[PDB]
Amino acid sequence: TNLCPFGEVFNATRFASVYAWNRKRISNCVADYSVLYNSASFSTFKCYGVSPTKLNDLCFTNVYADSFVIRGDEVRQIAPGQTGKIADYNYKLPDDFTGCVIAWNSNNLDSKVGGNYNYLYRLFRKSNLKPFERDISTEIYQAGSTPCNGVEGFNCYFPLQSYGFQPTNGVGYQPYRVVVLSFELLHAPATVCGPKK
Amino acid sequence: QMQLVQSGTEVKKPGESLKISCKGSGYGFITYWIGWVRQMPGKGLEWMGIIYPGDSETRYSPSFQGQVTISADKSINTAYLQWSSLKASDTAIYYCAGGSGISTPMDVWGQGTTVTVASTKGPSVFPLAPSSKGGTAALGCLVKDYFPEPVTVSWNSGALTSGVHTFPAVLQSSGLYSLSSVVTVPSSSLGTQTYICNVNHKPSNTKVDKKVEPKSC
Amino acid sequence: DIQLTQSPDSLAVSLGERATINCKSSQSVLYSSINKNYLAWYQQKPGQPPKLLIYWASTRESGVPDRFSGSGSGTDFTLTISSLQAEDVAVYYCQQYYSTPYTFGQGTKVEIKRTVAAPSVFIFPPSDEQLKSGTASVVCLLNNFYPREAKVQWKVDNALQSGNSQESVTEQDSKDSTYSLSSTLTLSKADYEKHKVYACEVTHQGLSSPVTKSFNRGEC
Repeated sequence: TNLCPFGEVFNATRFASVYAWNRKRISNCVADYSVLYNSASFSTFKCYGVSPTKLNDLCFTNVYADSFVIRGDEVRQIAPGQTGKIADYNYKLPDDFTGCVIAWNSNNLDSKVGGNYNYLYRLFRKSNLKPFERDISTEIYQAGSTPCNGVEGFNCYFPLQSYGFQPTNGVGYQPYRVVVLSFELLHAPATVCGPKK
Repeated sequence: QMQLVQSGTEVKKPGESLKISCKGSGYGFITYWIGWVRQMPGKGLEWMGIIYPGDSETRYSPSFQGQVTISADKSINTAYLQWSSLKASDTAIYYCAGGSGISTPMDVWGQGTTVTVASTKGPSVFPLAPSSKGGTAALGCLVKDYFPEPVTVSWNSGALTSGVHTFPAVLQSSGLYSLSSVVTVPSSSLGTQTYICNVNHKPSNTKVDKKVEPKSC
Repeated sequence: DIQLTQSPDSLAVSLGERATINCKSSQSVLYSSINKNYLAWYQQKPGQPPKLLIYWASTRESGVPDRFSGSGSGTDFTLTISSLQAEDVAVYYCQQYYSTPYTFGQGTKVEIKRTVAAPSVFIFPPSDEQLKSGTASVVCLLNNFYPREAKVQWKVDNALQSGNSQESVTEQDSKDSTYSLSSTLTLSKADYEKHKVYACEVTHQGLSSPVTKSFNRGEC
């Protein structure tokens, strides 16, 4: 009965901008991760620190599912030890990340003829994100000596740009949906178990 | 679940290039990274590098950086490993090995592919003929002057396995292998039962059957 | 960059008793996120691909008997085979999979320990066929013995031979835990026809004195 709701994460009708990435907490269910890896409908399934074929007889204190939108060229950026716009200012993994990064093309889904402009990313920040940090602030970025007063202008940027997802885009400028399963084990009960134990 | 099938065995000459393959058979291959391990004759395991076929991310071991190239072709769940110029010192077995995940155990292997770099020679087979001197007596066959390894030996077309010892080969100082197979048998058998040793050497295309019997005096 | 030393390098233990192999890493392999050490153990036998026996230090892979167990934390790890069996003889490696480059230990060989047994000794003269081609190979066999240690001395007309012979030893037999040994004397056809008595002298623990075997050239 109480299977974990990976459906409502992976098959959500609308996703989320990468700067405002979405986290689902998984709890008091049993995870059938075989549904994941026996799918024929991902382009990338990169697991660090864990073997997804070997965690349906294992239990974790909590599992987190992070969901968002980026672009082809940027998928290789969700991954320990990476740098770039997305790893630095948007979504950061730790160097000892334990979990999976799952990704698929979503052009049929996340492009319009006019150009999708509802997916945003962050373009500047005053410092790098810490792992599993989320900044949603829309303060003007001060790139020069002179201080802006919440005003856009010279050496003063609004800190989100849109992606320009048009269906005719090049192969790696199209959008990909991404899910990041991460796993914790504490000195506290487990609640997320494979169907085997 | 996953099985890894590896390409067949290779005899090359020094200088030549070489690509060997390892093809993952199973669902879930998207999640698999594939590693290459070298085992030189008689020695332990060396990890050479690893690749994720989904995006062809590649790590090497500092001992193999530059010296080989681990590619992959994700449309056929195949990983490759390749030299551009083989040396003698590349003679070894090469195992491919997989796990779903990186920094996870390698929990599936291929049955290895053996690489020989070096030229071939076929063996001479000689009888080791038993003594007259009640109890049980011993014979067998000297298999001498072949390269490279391996030879297989069996007796009576495989119809005598009991009591047999085929010995590990040793490198003679001529660079060629020699090796002995012996069996012990009851001593009254040598009048009646026939003793043939069959020697295969795949690399040279030689098969020898050899008759063994007491030396008449 | 992480380096592993196993020990011992070789280990003989009696049927039913407990073997322990140690593995030292030059650095920790503990992930904090899940409290677990990133160390595995493999076994390998001739002509076969490594088998995985234990991962996360102390978890058992499928198809592995309950008598295999692993422990340790930080930098000291142990593989424990309790009630050692015949088919458990094999080489054992510890691997770390905490980061790349991944690394193995140098390998620990595991044999069975049994009661002493003296070899049956034979000797063979060269064939006539080999002598046409100008070489002569004299083989001495030592059959089904232990332990492995064993002096073998070639003599030609009672002269001690040196650096003209090679030895080779079998895998320990699965059923009876014995080895066997070949020694092989090589000399030229000229040099073999100059002498008469070819002798092989075996010293061993299970023999209370040296057994020799011999022939005279061209007799039977």
